Amino acid sequence: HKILHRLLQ
Amino acid sequence: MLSDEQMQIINSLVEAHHKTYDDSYSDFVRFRPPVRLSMLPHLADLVSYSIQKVIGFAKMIPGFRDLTAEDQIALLKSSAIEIIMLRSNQSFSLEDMSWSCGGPDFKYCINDVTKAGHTLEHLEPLVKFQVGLKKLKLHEEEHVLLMAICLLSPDRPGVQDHVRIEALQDRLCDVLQAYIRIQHPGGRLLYAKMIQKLADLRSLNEEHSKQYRSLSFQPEHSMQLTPLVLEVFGSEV
Ligand SMILES: C=C1/C(=C\C=C2/CCC[C@]3(C)C(C4(CCCC(C)(C)O)CC4)=CC[C@@H]23)C[C@@H](O)C[C@@H]1O
Repeated sequence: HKILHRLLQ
Repeated sequence: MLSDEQMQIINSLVEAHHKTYDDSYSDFVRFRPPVRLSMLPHLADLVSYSIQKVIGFAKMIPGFRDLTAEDQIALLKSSAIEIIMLRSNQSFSLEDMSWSCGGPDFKYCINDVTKAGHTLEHLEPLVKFQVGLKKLKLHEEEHVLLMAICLLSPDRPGVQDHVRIEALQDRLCDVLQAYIRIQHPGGRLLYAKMIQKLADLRSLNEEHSKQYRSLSFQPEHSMQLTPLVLEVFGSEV
């Protein structure tokens, strides 16, 4: 989950 | 009455929703425009943008940030479409039985959503859900509390720290139960009515997954989705 992880931080 | 700790949770949650929900709906001009599966590009953009808002909300929920990243992802992947279904009650209108986001081009009737791959087998319970939820005439404090309790459900596939997530959700339910009793006149049975809305959300989630799965499986349709939607509504673990 690259995008979710990035958005989470 | 409520304690300073419960009042703080309310202030944090109300502010978090205010930061991640824009009543002007002015960002909607950046989505691929609506076309009356012609509505799939606009609604996929709508939902993708909403998923980002829901991630911002979650991050500001007291204690969510302190979960492991794994649990945070499991909660958001399972609850995203439900938080979105809940937060859309703010634009839903009982008058025209639709979601009205400023102008008429961003007014989504039931016919609009059929043009994005959803049969009325799904849209019937969804609008009945929105109408019942509208009839509850919730306070903003109770609307945001419900969204935070929905997100912080430990009964989701993938969560590992059940005990910590259930404790967070219990503390939120206690704030809500006390908020209703002390601050909402005539809310004698309102807490129960909102717990039942959570269960309806689970039935709507499952119907959405069935519909979405058919989209996701036709590349000519899945290509119209966005990468965030594909990742969040997808089945990777
Ligand atoms: C988003 C939101 C809004 C509306 C939500 C809607 C209206 C259209 C139908 C939507 C998008 C659905 C569907 C379509 C889902 C399409 C797809 C993801 C491709 O399977 C399930 C009916 C669920 C919530 C519904 C606007 C505003 O309230 C912000 C909120 O945050």
